[PDB]
Amino acid sequence: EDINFASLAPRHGTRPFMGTWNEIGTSQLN
Amino acid sequence: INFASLAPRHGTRPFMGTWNEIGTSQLN
Amino acid sequence: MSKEIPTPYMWSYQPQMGLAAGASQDYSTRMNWLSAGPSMISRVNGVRSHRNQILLEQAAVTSTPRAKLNPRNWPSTLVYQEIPGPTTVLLPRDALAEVRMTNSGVQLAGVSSSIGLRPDGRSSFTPNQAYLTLQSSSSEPRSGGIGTLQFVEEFVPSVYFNPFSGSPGLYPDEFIPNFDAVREAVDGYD
Amino acid sequence: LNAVVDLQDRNTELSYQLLLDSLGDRTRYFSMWNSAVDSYDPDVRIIENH
Amino acid sequence: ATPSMMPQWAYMHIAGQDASEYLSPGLVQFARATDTYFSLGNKFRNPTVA
Amino acid sequence: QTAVPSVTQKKFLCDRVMWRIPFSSNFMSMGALTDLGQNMLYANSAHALD
Repeated sequence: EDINFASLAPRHGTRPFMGTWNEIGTSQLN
Repeated sequence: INFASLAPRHGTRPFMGTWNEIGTSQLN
Repeated sequence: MSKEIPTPYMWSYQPQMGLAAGASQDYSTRMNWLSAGPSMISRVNGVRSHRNQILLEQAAVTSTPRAKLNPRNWPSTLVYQEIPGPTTVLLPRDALAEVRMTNSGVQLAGVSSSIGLRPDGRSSFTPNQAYLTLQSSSSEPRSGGIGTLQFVEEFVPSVYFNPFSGSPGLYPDEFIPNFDAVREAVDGYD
Repeated sequence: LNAVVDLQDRNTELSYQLLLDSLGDRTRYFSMWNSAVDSYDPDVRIIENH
Repeated sequence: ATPSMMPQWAYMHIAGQDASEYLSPGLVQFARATDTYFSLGNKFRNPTVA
Repeated sequence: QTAVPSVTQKKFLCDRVMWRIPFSSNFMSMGALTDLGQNMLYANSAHALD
């Protein structure tokens, strides 16, 4: 078999409720 | 030549020579 | 008017932004023939002009053909991209088996981007294992600027013949350390 | 054509000082070249006060 | 090595071909014979390249 | 018997010697012309120094 595994993503209804792009690591005292 | 390419070149040819595989010395 | 045997323009690196910063003829490797006769002077000129030839050939052989020396940004195609092999993972547990055993009363101890390849640590109560194949490369190719190893290939010293001969809009302005090619004007608060 | 080219930076006196040591030991006094190596006392610099 | 700098290296013997090898065959044969009394070894440079 | 407490300070002297930092990858002396001062990276471009 070569099935592909996605991610579980706690569900708000039928939709898995993935989320937005928040991979932000900028603090920058300035 | 791959092993011989690791030696310093004194001019053009490498510096290999004078096989000095030793380690016999003891008290005697 | 120029010597037909000019000193090459060495090109210098700004490792931080990863792109080159200027040039200036090599004033470090010059010989001092000012106390030699007409023949040694010629042999020195010959050594000098052999260098120039080697530099041109090297450039053809290695440097990427460009319409603009020292581009402000390199396309993803032309930048060396590190492409590691796919990363395989051997999943330790069995998802269903441990659920069945735990519900029994047994108390255990001790987009599509994936591949669930079965190999038919381990556990006695089930013979099912599962490989997982993952892509380990970047999501998108990096364009940016060039690194150290690629720099020494792209920017060989450039022999400059008859250097500044008319058409001030044709001079190589990349040789200026503080030239901003995008706006095409030397900048700097200094 | 002067064959001797002297720069402001190269140090021939220091270079010839190290060269003599590499050729042979300078512990021996040569009167002709007046080559007596300047040597401090081995134990007056570090007072080994027993 | 750097193929561009080799012409300057070789011509000035910074990194060349072992002076026993670039002198004319007459000289090296000559200097070998008369090395006992009139030595020419330290006149010529034989480079060492790491 | 009377041995008032003390603190120890160490030191060293090094005369007639110049500190040396060879420009080589492994700090050895595999040749007069170093291997690092022969690479294309240093012999085909200009680098500052601080």
